[PDB]
Amino acid sequence: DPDQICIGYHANNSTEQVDTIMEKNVTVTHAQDILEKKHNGKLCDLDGVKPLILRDCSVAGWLLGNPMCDEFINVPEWSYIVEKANPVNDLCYPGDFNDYEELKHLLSRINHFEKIQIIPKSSWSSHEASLGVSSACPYQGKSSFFRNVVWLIKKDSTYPTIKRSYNNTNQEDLLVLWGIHHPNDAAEQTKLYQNPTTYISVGTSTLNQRLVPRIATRSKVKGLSGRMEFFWTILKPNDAINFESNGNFIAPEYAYKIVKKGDSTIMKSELEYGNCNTKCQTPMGAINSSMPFHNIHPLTIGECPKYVKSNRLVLAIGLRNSPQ
Amino acid sequence: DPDQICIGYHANNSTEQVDTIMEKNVTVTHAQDILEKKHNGKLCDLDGVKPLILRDCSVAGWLLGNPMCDEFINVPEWSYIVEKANPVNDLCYPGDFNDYEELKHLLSRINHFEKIQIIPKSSWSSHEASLGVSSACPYQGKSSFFRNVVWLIKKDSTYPTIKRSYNNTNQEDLLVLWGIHHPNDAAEQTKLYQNPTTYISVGTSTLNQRLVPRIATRSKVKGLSGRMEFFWTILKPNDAINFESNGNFIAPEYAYKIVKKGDSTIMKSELEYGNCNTKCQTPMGAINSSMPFHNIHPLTIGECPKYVKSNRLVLAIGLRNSPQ
Amino acid sequence: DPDQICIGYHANNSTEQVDTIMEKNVTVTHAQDILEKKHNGKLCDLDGVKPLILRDCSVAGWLLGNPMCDEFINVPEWSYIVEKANPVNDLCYPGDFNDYEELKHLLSRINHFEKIQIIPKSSWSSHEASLGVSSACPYQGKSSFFRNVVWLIKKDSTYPTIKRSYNNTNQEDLLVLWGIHHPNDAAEQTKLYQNPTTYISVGTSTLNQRLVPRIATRSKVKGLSGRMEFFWTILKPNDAINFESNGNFIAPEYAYKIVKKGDSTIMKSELEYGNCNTKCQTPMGAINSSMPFHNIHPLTIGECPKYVKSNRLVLAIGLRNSPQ
Amino acid sequence: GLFGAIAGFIEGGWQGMVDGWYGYHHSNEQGSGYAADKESTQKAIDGVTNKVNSIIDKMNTQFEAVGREFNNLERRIENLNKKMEDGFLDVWTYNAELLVLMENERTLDFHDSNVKNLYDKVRLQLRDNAKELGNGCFEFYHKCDNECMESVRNGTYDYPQYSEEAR
Amino acid sequence: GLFGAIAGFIEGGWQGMVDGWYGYHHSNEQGSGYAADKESTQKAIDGVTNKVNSIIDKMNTQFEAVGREFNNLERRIENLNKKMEDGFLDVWTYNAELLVLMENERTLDFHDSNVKNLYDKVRLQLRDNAKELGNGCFEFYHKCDNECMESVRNGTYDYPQYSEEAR
Amino acid sequence: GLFGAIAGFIEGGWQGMVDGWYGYHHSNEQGSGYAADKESTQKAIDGVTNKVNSIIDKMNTQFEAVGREFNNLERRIENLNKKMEDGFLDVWTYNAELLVLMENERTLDFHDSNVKNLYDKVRLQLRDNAKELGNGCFEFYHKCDNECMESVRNGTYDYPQYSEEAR
Ligand SMILES: *[C@@H]1O[C@H](CO[C@H]2O[C@@H](C)[C@@H](O)[C@@H](O)[C@@H]2O)[C@@H](O[C@@H]2O[C@H](CO)[C@@H](O[C@@H]3O[C@H](CO[C@H]4O[C@H](CO)[C@@H](O)[C@H](O)[C@@H]4O)[C@@H](O)[C@H](O[C@@H]4O[C@H](CO)[C@@H](O)[C@H](O)[C@@H]4O)[C@@H]3O)[C@H](O)[C@H]2NC(C)=O)[C@H](O)[C@H]1NC(C)=O
Ligand SMILES: *[C@@H]1O[C@H](CO[C@H]2O[C@@H](C)[C@@H](O)[C@@H](O)[C@@H]2O)[C@@H](O[C@@H]2O[C@H](CO)[C@@H](O[C@@H]3O[C@H](CO[C@H]4O[C@H](CO)[C@@H](O)[C@H](O)[C@@H]4O)[C@@H](O)[C@H](O[C@@H]4O[C@H](CO)[C@@H](O)[C@H](O)[C@@H]4O)[C@@H]3O)[C@H](O)[C@H]2NC(C)=O)[C@H](O)[C@H]1NC(C)=O
Ligand SMILES: *[C@@H]1O[C@H](CO[C@H]2O[C@@H](C)[C@@H](O)[C@@H](O)[C@@H]2O)[C@@H](O[C@@H]2O[C@H](CO)[C@@H](O[C@@H]3O[C@H](CO[C@H]4O[C@H](CO)[C@@H](O)[C@H](O)[C@@H]4O)[C@@H](O)[C@H](O[C@@H]4O[C@H](CO)[C@@H](O)[C@H](O)[C@@H]4O)[C@@H]3O)[C@H](O)[C@H]2NC(C)=O)[C@H](O)[C@H]1NC(C)=O
Ligand SMILES: CC(=O)N[C@@H]1[C@@H](O)[C@H](O[C@@H]2O[C@H](CO)[C@H](O)[C@H](O[C@]3(C(=O)O)C[C@H](O)[C@@H](NC(C)=O)[C@H]([C@H](O)[C@H](O)CO)O3)[C@H]2O)[C@@H](CO)O[C@H]1O
Ligand SMILES: CC(=O)N[C@@H]1[C@@H](O)[C@H](O[C@@H]2O[C@H](CO)[C@H](O)[C@H](O[C@]3(C(=O)O)C[C@H](O)[C@@H](NC(C)=O)[C@H]([C@H](O)[C@H](O)CO)O3)[C@H]2O)[C@@H](CO)O[C@H]1O
Ligand SMILES: CC(=O)N[C@@H]1[C@@H](O)[C@H](O[C@@H]2O[C@H](CO)[C@H](O)[C@H](O[C@]3(C(=O)O)C[C@H](O)[C@@H](NC(C)=O)[C@H]([C@H](O)[C@H](O)CO)O3)[C@H]2O)[C@@H](CO)O[C@H]1O
Ligand SMILES: *[C@@H]1O[C@H](CO)[C@@H](O)[C@H](O)[C@H]1NC(C)=O
Ligand SMILES: *[C@@H]1O[C@H](CO)[C@@H](O)[C@H](O)[C@H]1NC(C)=O
Ligand SMILES: *[C@@H]1O[C@H](CO)[C@@H](O)[C@H](O)[C@H]1NC(C)=O
Ligand SMILES: *[C@@H]1O[C@H](CO)[C@@H](O)[C@H](O)[C@H]1NC(C)=O
Ligand SMILES: *[C@@H]1O[C@H](CO)[C@@H](O)[C@H](O)[C@H]1NC(C)=O
Ligand SMILES: *[C@@H]1O[C@H](CO)[C@@H](O)[C@H](O)[C@H]1NC(C)=O
Repeated sequence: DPDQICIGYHANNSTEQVDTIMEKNVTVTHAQDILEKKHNGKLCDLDGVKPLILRDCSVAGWLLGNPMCDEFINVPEWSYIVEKANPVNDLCYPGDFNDYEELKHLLSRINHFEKIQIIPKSSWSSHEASLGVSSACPYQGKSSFFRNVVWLIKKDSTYPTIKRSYNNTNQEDLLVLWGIHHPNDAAEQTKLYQNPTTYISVGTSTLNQRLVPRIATRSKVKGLSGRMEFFWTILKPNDAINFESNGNFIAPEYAYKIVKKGDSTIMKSELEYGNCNTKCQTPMGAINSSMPFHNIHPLTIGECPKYVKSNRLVLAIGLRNSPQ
Repeated sequence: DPDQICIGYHANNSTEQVDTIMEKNVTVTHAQDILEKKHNGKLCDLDGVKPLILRDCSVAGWLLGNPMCDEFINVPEWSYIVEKANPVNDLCYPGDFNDYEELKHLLSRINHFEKIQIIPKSSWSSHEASLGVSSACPYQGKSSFFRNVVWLIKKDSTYPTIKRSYNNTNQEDLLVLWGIHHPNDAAEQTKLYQNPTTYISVGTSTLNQRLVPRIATRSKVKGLSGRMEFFWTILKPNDAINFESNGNFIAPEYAYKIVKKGDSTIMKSELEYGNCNTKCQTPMGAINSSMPFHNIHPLTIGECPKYVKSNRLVLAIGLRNSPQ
Repeated sequence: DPDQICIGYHANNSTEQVDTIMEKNVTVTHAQDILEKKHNGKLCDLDGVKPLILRDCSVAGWLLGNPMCDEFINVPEWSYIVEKANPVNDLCYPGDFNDYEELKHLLSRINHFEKIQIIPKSSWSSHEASLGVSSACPYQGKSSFFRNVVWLIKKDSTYPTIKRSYNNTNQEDLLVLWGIHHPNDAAEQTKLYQNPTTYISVGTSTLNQRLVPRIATRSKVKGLSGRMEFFWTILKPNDAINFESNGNFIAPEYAYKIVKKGDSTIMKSELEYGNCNTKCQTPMGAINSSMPFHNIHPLTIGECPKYVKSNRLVLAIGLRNSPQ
Repeated sequence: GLFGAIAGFIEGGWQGMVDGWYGYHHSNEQGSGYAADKESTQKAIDGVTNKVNSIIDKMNTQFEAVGREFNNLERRIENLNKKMEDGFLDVWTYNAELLVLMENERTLDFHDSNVKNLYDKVRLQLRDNAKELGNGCFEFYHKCDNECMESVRNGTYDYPQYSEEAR
Repeated sequence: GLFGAIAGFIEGGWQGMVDGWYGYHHSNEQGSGYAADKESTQKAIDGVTNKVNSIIDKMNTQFEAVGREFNNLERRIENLNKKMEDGFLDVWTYNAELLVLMENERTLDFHDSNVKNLYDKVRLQLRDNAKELGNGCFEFYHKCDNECMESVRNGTYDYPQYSEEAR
Repeated sequence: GLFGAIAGFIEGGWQGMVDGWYGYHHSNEQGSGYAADKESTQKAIDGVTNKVNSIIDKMNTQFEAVGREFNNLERRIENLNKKMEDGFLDVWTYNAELLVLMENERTLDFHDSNVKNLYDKVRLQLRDNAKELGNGCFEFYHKCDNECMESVRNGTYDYPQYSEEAR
């Protein structure tokens, strides 16, 4: 028979399929998926700074020192904050936290964080500083209160006008927290504070605040119709904060030195820490960021692939291959 | 002559043109436009729940019961709200509505809506409940007022301090509305309410409000320098709302049970209802959502094609065809 | 030798390279960059309306007439505002400006602007109008104040209650500015204004404002613990603004007629004017808008190419050309 | 065109071929006429149909409610919405217009390919039993009756049968 | 396919050619077998690899923190974020899906081109010293031993040497 | 390249052809030289020009004012703007870079096609009156003077006139 030479191409046992713009389900010799679909099921460090994991506490409960919260363990830096969707321990005494969401945003990523004592609880010589407790804030089967602020009441049927300053001698910004108590009526007002008409003034180089208690007949929450309303400011190095009050004052004891060098956000996740490191965190697990696209979860923090609604993105590498 | 076979392709009488990346105005045998340009000229149901069409009324006038508005016809659910660009009937008595835009957003899509009486107008035994009227709010050639709230004034030269609660015994959230009247001066103040220094306190499990009337010398609007300012809250099942006031109180009579299961928005349109159904509504008419792109209007509600600035997107289907 | 004809293609001395999806650094006979990388290094008119260039002043200092600012030169229209990143002359007397960012947004692009006198400084017969000065607001080595408002104080140990109106008889909206002074304590309060308990009420057809001075113990800024807080409104043609006060009132003298026909924004730039015209301004210079893409700066104002993170976008025009 | 056949070496289309996109015209002693190539036509129809359906079907559509819900002292947020809306319009407009230009190029070149491929199938069957004229036609060196023509169209042309007559 | 070779005039692939994408099968009196064309295979591998790496590497990735930080009376701003997030998802989803469909078409047609180009290189060397069968094979009019076969594969086939035997 | 001509069977370009993109080189007893194919060159210039102008002109540009107008207690809204701005930058960057890579591939392959198409036009005219050398050249079996060469270039080559001399 005459000799022959033929031109041809590779085939193999691949059953991998791709789609093309003109034809679906084309079998090819080799293909490559460019969609990331896997995660590690854990909360990880982000490059590689650990998150602040609040367990069963809200940011507010943690900052104010809700006694039902876990003991304050210092974490001097973090990359993001993790809260459970509905933290059980928030404001033990019912009330509100002013500009709460902005504060959470500010605290989401922190380079340095350090709790310091700014007004000793023992320095209140003319007021009662150790009766500021409620059954709504238990600590070890005893009525207690937020541990980082002090609920002052009258002493010997008198509440002298308070005038206290703290000067930020530190080299860092100071996050300062205080509050006001809104009682149920005028009888409770004078019972706690003696003075029937009261205020709290707070001044810094930028702050010019005067708070007054609001009476309303309010629904009982945890058996209480009273309310606490909390406020905060950032006190710059060498500025001073000046408090004046003749009642209803929830005074700072502790404040927080902060260094801020960028932001992130609050992640809602029910997972615990996994002693891992990642470049891209999602609430259901951390992911690689090698692939251009992913489909795991939209609420990511970090440097992530682009989020798409797709179950597969498979590129052809090899050639048309006869199917099985 | 020798026999021949020839290879060739279809031509027809088409004058349809397409553009290609390298050549404009190429005549082809068949083409297909993928841009939606048509609408039905009507406001329609959205999948297929009817919109709330407010005719000549604003959301505020409708909720408060502005008497110049059409009679309240119950519509127990809707998919979106339609207002005219500038509704003629809004607040008949001049004033403001607190957090109005958020309320409109909340009410834009509603699964259940039902007006109920929460404080009978006949229950105000110690105040005058039937003289709260103004020529600025006419009903049938007589001075009247917003029909869902009550403007209380003094009775026999006395305005006793009011203390009323309503407890939400229903299984649904309740939208509750009330107001305050800001008079022109102290002489009007005491003429209406007897008491020269007044307040309205409102408490729920979350609300802690105390309003006070503000005197300013104000421009006459519809002959009136006085103002009404309205407020609202969502009262959760089993919570109670508690009112206290010694004057200037525009009390609830009716409130609204609501069930919320998603949001939409307020459409501004001058069209009326068209007894049609659609998946994508625009203010100038409803559109199909089969095509990937449309150019009708940006302010759409529903599942719509992608909005583009283009007059045609014509794909070639057939082949190059000699032109006319 | 037998005759030959050959088919071939152009080559030249080009060393220009392009990348293709399958091959990097392909040398071609001709190429064209579609990325704009150049700017003119100047601030220019925008189509071709000049910007308002505030030099060393903030919008607030300019509007209020901070005396450390340059003399008010009328610019009756502008396309955008240019501020330095940190203007040295802002509020000479420490304080705040209410809804400042919204006002700046409103003023960013203006079709007509004209300062007018609305309350002559000489019309204050029952108050002292020429002692409202501070060493914090110097003018020519003398204590002075914001030039467009008047700091009124008591006359002969009395501050009669003020009642003044201005009616906008002009055909244009009027931007009106006023303020309140918050003193350090009650002794300063009565020293300046006689009356210990004071207010400022301001009413228009829409505004219903009552301000009260807030005492706080505040940090000294430029040696001063007092604060000025400024407010503004847009007074519509034929509306009237009515002021009432028995102290702490920083009254308007001058206001601004405005015509608004669109918006832009505030550009932060350290450059000066360049007597040029452009369609697209950036803070480091103006750019052409012929190319589809640019990489100069994201904070652009005008009709600009699309901003990308790229150093080159080079299209092949000619053919594969052997490299050097 | 890219493949050189349509409006190329095959200079124009055929009004007389009504029942397919691509095919054959024959002339012999019995007469003449057009025959659609059914297989290439159907494959092409499926291909272009799949392309159009992909362009349409791969669009993710979701419910959105677009209004103007910010007030007179929320103009900065209103501008953020404007920049967003305008941004997406600029993206979809550019991508829609270019998609159309680029895909139309591909579609026309796809038809061109299909014609060229059909031409080449015939060329390789006939070899030197016919002259390649250069205009899409082949001129036989032997008589090719209707049954012979069909064998060319259906890919079963028997070259050895005619080579003697051809030479 | 666009170039008519793969699953075209060359009707199927070769399981027996394990060491390359494209190449040659010979049969002569000494035996038969497959030889990869190394150069075309390597160029193709580099080309497809460059395409995939471009699709991956040209993506600009930057740090972002995506949460839900607006409260119950900030629902209008929350909706602005939703429209933004959904908008980008719609953009990336459509563009990812179409990119894949379009590039897969290009890749398969690129392989087709490469095979056709290799075929044509051989065709032009052999000219009328072999018969073009129409299925990717050439049938020699002269004996072509293993060294002769290699000269075809390496582009150095000497036509004048065999023409006498061929004719 | 996709069509196998440029840097393919036609191994390199011609510095000596200055007046067009594609064309012919002849050598005969009278001399030698280059002639641009004017029609194919002009069609190609129009085509590439149209592509570039489309890429530029289909961009929708509108007025926007981009600043930073949110204050210290509006950081959540400031972040919403950042995510938006960064999102559009990521979209335009990826789409610009890929558009350039993909269109450059198309442009180079378009030139390749044009050369191949010109080559094939000549091939079909000459048929067996010249030898196809495999490098883009044809070697005549008859004398082809300057007027004969021009007839090839202008598509009017008269095959029957030379076949006797050729054979
Ligand atoms: C927060 O805290 C800052 C630091 O305070 C330091 O200084 C004292 C007040 C002590 O508390 C000390 O323990 C702190 O470390 C405050 O800054 C300080 O503010 C005060 C004004 O209240 C200034 O005090 C004045 O100092 C000058 C001398 O100044 C020179 O020397 C010092 C020390 O070397 C330098 O630091 C300065 O730069 C100067 O070179 C005194 O002459 C002056 O005179 C007296 O005034 C008081 C009333 O003010 C009268 O009782 C006396 O009769 C004198 O007339 C006065 O003592 C500090 O100099 C200043 N230090 C700085 C800036 O480093 C800061 O004000 C505070 N923030 C607030 C309140 O917002
Ligand atoms: C809104 O309304 C809710 C429902 O109110 C119902 O109960 C009454 C108050 C009536 O108005 C009735 O018509 C309503 O349907 C409020 O919830 C209720 O709140 C009150 C506290 O104010 C509770 O009242 C107490 O009930 C206990 C008995 O509780 C058991 O029995 C009931 C009935 O089977 C169950 O529902 C419970 O779960 C318990 O198993 C009494 O022992 C208790 O004692 C008296 O206290 C009053 C003063 O508080 C004194 O006058 C007496 O001397 C006694 O010491 C008291 O009556 C209701 O149990 C509770 N019901 C619920 C939750 O279903 C709700 O508080 C209100 N919201 C507000 C104010 O925000
Ligand atoms: C801002 O300014 C607007 C213009 O004010 C003009 O009118 C005077 C008040 C003068 O100040 C003048 O210099 C201004 O140019 C205010 O609009 C005006 O508002 C007042 C009500 O306060 C009206 O005054 C009434 O006018 C009628 C007559 O009206 C007819 O004639 C006029 C002139 O041709 C037309 O303009 C009208 O359209 C009518 O056809 C008088 O009969 C009326 O009677 C007296 O009432 C006063 C008390 O109100 C008593 O002292 C007397 O005894 C009479 O009973 C009264 O004078 C103006 O007509 C009206 N002009 C307009 C709209 O053009 C505007 O109110 C103000 N804005 C505010 C306060 O917010
Ligand atoms: C409905 C009924 O029978 N009685 C309520 C009654 O509950 C309520 O009094 C308060 O009741 C709660 C329990 O539900 C607590 O026992 C409150 O006591 C404390 C507290 O634990 O919070 C005791 C604590 O020592 C007090 N601390 C200080 C610093 O004074 C606080 C404090 O006074 C209040 O929380 C301030 O708002 O209270 C107990 O007061 C009364 C309230 O008037 O209403 C009855 O109807
Ligand atoms: C400029 C002039 O000549 N006179 C105004 C005079 O208009 C104004 O009095 C008010 O005038 C308007 C008409 O423009 C109404 O007639 C007001 O009457 C009513 C009302 O209809 O609103 C009557 C009503 O019965 C009253 N209702 C109650 C519950 O008291 C109300 C009510 O008092 C006020 O609306 C509360 O703000 O008024 C009439 O009062 C006076 C206002 O001081 O100013 C003259 O200069
Ligand atoms: C720390 C110390 O030794 N003394 C401060 C002392 O500085 C301060 O008084 C003020 O001091 C500043 C300088 O730092 C000015 O001298 C203030 O004077 C003026 C001013 O220039 O602003 C004078 C001006 O004539 C006054 N104008 C009017 C209209 O009254 C103003 C005006 O009263 C205030 O600005 C209003 O707040 O003041 C001078 O007052 C005092 C403040 O109590 O505190 C000492 O500790
Ligand atoms: C397919 O072929 C590969 C490569 O030789 C081999 O490793 C694999 O086991 C094969 N799959 C089978 C036999 O199912
Ligand atoms: C392609 O494959 C999937 C099976 O995984 C099937 O659901 C789909 O219908 C197929 N389409 C065609 C056209 O075969
Ligand atoms: C074009 O051809 C179609 C198909 O035969 C025919 O129906 C239509 O009427 C024609 N158009 C004319 C004659 O204008
Ligand atoms: C293409 O067609 C339109 C006519 O509808 C015309 O305006 C445009 O200029 C044409 N362009 C060319 C290049 O013919
Ligand atoms: C390249 O060629 C161009 C066109 O002739 C010429 O103008 C240019 O000077 C050349 N570059 C050199 C010689 O470096
Ligand atoms: C392409 O060119 C640049 C030099 O400008 C070089 O950095 C890059 O590595 C080159 N890539 C290749 C594959 O040659």
